[PDB]
Amino acid sequence: MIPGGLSEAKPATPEIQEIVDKVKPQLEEKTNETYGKLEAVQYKTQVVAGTNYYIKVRAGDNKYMHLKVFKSLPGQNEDLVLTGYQVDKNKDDELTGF
Amino acid sequence: MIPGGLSEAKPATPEIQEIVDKVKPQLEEKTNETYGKLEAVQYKTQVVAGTNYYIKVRAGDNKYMHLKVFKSLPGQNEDLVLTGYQVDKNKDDELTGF
Repeated sequence: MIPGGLSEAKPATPEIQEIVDKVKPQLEEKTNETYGKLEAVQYKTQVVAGTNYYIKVRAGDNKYMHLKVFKSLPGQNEDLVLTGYQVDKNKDDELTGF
Repeated sequence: MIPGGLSEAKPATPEIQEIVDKVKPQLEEKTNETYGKLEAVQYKTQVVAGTNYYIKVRAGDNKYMHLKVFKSLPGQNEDLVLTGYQVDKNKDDELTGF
């Protein structure tokens, strides 16, 4: 529906305490100051989306094609670009990040 | 709310037939192979995801720091890049478009 939404805010995780532990040297140079005790507090997560397109197409009873087109901006059909494409495999071929 | 996965399979939309019609010459040039008639059949859509992070973590002497870290691919410690940070402000500072 809506790409780019914040997840639940967790008050501290083992990964969040690891993020501060990696960011303390870079933050210390940019702040001109030493931070005291670094303890995990509360993080959220935003997921960005894009749109990849996978098509099944009938060549005759002997052949059947898959197609793969990347799109960026909606409202322009000419922005469709072929980035992947599968062969003569049947309609039984499931379109699965091929 | 919803897991990733391909969208609904439409058995030959007017967009599906237009995508294969435009990719019929490009498929035959890239494979060097001649295909008979390509008619629309069933396509599915594909959702890519990217993950930005918004963290709070109290590293002050008496203070609280809050920073967001953008990452590309998971399983890489060098992929975790600090792009945005907050200082000595408390848990009241919400990580918002940042």
